Formats: sequence, C-alpha cells, structure tokens
Amino acid sequence: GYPLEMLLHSLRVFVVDPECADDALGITQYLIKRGDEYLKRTPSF
Repeated sequence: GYPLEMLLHSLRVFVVDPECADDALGITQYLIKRGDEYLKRTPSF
C-alpha cells in the first residue's frame, strides 16, 4: 500500500550513498520483489 511507497521513496536517498548503499540496495530489491502484486496496480508511482 502506502508503506511500500514511503519506504521505497525514503531508501532512495541511502541507495546513492557510498557508505551503507548495500543495505539500502538489499532492502530495495526485497521490497520491489515482494510488492510485485501491488506495483502492478500503481504504474504511475
């Protein structure tokens, strides 16, 4: 739902940090992979 969007949009900041980029990238991979059923209902996001 909205927690998915909030978490993705907030981790997008750490994803491009030379430190702790891998933690954010792992969480982002997991979220995009698991919330596939939702992301197909919100293509505009």
